Amino acid sequence: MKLNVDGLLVYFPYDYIYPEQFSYMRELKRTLDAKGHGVLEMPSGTGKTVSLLALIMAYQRAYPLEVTKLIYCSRTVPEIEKVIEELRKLLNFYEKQEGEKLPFLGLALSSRKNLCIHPEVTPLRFGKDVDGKCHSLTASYVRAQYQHDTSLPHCRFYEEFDAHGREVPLPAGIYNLDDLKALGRRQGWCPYFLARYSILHANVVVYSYHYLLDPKIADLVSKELARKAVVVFDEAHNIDNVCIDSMSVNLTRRTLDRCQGNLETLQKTVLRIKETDEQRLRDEYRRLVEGLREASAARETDAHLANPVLPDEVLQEAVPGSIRTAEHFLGFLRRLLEYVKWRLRVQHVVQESPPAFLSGLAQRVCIQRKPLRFCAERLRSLLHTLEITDLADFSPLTLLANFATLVSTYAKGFTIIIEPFDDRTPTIANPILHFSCMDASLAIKPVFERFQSVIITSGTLSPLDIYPKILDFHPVTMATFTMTLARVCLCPMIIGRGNDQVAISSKFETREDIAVIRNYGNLLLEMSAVVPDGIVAFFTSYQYMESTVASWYEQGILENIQRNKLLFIETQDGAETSVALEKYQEACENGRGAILLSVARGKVSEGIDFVHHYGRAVIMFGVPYVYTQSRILKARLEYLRDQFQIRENDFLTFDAMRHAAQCVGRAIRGKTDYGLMVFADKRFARGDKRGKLPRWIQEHLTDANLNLTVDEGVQVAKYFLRQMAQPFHREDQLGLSLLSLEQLESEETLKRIEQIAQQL
Amino acid sequence: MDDQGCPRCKTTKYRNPSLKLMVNVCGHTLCESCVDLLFVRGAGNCPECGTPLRKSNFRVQLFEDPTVDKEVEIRKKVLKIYNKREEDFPSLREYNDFLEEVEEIVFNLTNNVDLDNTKKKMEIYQKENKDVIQKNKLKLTREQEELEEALEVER
Amino acid sequence: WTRFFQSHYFHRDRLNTGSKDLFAECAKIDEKGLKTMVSLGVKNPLLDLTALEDKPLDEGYGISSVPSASNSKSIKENSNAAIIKRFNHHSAMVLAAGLRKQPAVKRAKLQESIEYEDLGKNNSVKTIALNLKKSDRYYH
Ligand code: SF4
Ligand SMILES: [Zn+2]
Ligand SMILES: [Zn+2]
Repeated sequence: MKLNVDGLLVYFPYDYIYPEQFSYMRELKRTLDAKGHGVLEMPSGTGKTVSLLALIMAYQRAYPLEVTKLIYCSRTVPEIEKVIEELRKLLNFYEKQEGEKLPFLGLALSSRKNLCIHPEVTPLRFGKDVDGKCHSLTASYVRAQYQHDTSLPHCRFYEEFDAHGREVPLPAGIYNLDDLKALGRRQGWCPYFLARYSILHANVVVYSYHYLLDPKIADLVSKELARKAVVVFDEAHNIDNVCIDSMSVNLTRRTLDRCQGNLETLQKTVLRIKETDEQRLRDEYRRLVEGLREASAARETDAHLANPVLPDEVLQEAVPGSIRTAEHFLGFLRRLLEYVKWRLRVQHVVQESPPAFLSGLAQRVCIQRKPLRFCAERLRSLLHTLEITDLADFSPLTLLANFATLVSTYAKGFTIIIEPFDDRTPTIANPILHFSCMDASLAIKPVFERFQSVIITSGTLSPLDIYPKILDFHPVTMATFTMTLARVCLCPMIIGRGNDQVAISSKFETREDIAVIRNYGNLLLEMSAVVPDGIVAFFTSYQYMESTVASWYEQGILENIQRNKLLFIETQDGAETSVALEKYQEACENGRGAILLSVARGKVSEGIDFVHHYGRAVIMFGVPYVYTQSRILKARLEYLRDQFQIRENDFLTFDAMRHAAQCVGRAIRGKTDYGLMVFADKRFARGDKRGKLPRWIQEHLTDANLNLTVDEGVQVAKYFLRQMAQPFHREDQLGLSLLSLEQLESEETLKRIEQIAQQL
Repeated sequence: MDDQGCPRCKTTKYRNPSLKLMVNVCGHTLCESCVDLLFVRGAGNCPECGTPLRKSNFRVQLFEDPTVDKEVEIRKKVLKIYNKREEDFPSLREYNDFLEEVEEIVFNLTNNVDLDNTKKKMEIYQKENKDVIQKNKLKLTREQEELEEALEVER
Repeated sequence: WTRFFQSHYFHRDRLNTGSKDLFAECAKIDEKGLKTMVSLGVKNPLLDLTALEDKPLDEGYGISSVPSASNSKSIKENSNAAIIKRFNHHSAMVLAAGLRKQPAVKRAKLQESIEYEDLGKNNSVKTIALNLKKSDRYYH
């Protein structure tokens, strides 16, 4: 289907266009013509990807001069799969329309977990195992050894890729992980290493945010490619949370106890290994004294160690002070460790600034910032130099060195917090430290600097006005798009009023208030009989969820709920999560019905999409406020008051609202999809909170459905279900909300879609 | 909390966490109860190591590792006379060489014969007395004050 | 029948306080042939939120601090965990009695979520057109 957008012909691969796409593709084209970053809050229920991918290919096709490569990224691998398969349909039409007359290379990327073929590493269950063992099978020393004695342990797939994969550009085509795996199986090459090398040649690539947000995790695109490359992000509100998460570090006394044993093992190993070899030890000092020591970097580009989380500017090419000598370096690490253990001995929660902590170090252990900045550099060099195999076991020592490097490098804007116990152990001493970085923008700063245009595309974030402040960012466009439908798919409502007139809420600082729990149980019980297939319940906190369920079970409410639908309760165990979701998804499809309950913050709201019959109703119990860990939150809130002048109450509202919008945002992914959504908290009735929800969702959140009684919601639900359970087929969708090629050739499509876009 | 106990008397660790370890040149852990015992008799030597000590020769140092305890005191003592900055060197490389030499001095002072160390101490001390010993101490002290001033201002 | 209200079957406690044996008492060993030594049947296509994040490669690599510590364990939580474990194990095990599991589960969940019935994939009938021959026969 030839779609022309403001003079740009787009080869759409399907029979119809969702009218929202053209306003979004216009704004996307406009931001690309302006060659700048932009915010586009496009509802998750639309095929925003297909249109986005199509316009990118059209823009790349039409302007290879302006755009060199597209680097898409989505938080989860299943989204990468759907994107790759949705791109396949796009390329299929482009290839059919062109007869494969133009080259195109689409490439999936992920960790070795999903890109290892070697039978000794592929079955390993965790990244430590995979990376440790793979490095043990391919590393500068492993390779050098194997290259002079092929009997030594090695990963054959690397050697094959090294021998044959190198300098062999892949033929144009979309290569999914399964495709690259098969090609790796076929050619016997590491698909992980094959991908990395081939990214230079690829036209489109999809990454996990970490490859771009995390500085220690792989960074494979230089400024040269970024300068003319387009960056596209799912509008995962977590993006700011991940920036700090990719840059923050927590040190616990348990970790130090592991680090101590690890350091002892290494130091004793240094003895016997020094008797094993010493010339290489001296050679390190030589290359270190001679400067960058940087002549092994290409084979250290073939190294399973994370980078230094010191970003570009943070990194330095100076000599690592007087920590060159491993024996003295071991002492330096020991001095920091003991100082930390002593610094962690503090009986109570204390917060420090990076310069204050550095001042304490200089005050007692006299450790200096500059040598401490090269700590990780010294360690990564040492790690290879000592030829140590047990990288997984060496991880706690790596963390400490990186943390020290980070603390010594990001001396401004960040802060440290010391706590003698964890939030999980307020009663018992669990001394911990959190390197709480606060300016998430500093992670995206290099991206905005390296890349030509970073565009965020899903409809989950709101208000858009707060993200340029929070991310200290300035987009070219700040737009939103209205869900355009002939038959609405969504009925957001605030059932904040109990039948007993109790104000259903969690306003009481999450205090034990049975009356709201009781009302929550009544609502859920009756709603379980009203909603078909599956239900998805999100609690504000895991504690409150557990406290609530215990009450409903004690009050017997939970048994009446079981009679209605099979309950599946989430827990931190991946076994529980996987089994619950396994049984829930199929229970929603077998004769019975299931009801998933989880927490609005947990990964369950992140990794699982409630498409169609799965989670036909999403219920948000209470406003999702995290009043636990208030100290760290206060610090970040305070810093936002300082450099950004953002009110804590304003931010708190936003932060909870975006989580509610996540659960709701994942409740629908298509037009033949719909979701009931109850916001069981009076709070949501405030014009401010309602006003900060996504504008395309607010459209359906009509005042008449605010602070509804439980009975009203049940009746409205029965009505809403009755009104949409009715047959409405593909042919009925051509009236409105779906435009065929005939409608695209009709200029009406150009004028009608203009009003679908929104701005903030 | 983390220390299992002193070889001389460990009851203090189980009794209360407020007490602090006493460091000695002996590089041997001792505690407050031992302090009283040495004051009444045998103040001149370590209770088991037998190494001579000037009366108590006890100082408060809360590190668990006596080697870090000794090295930190060695650090200050060594640094106090090896205040040379990169300014005194043509490059960071030569500076780091000197700094590594100081690490050798530290290790030698920690585990080797002090003859060369003592001679090297005295020679640099006497030669650089004005600039490295005194002038650098002043500049360094000024920076400590200036840092404290920045911290005070932020507070 | 009076003793039946004891523990697991009526109050859902943790350890084998059941009035009629309990192999689900070791609920971690009862779950070993479901999500430990064995696994679910969709564990790649879905239910894989245990290994999606940057926490999968390394634990302390995250800012993780919420999970159950080795410090400060509680029996109040054990009662909550028992209710959860009992209800989850009951639901999962009971469901398995009616649900053996299938090799198509993963591919089904992939196609069900990748294909869109709006943009494509129609649904059409396949009856047969009834063209009568010598309709005069019915007329007469
Ligand atoms: S070299 Fe390639 S195939 Fe071998 S373990 Fe590493 S990623 Fe897997
Ligand atoms: Zn003692
Ligand atoms: Zn002694």
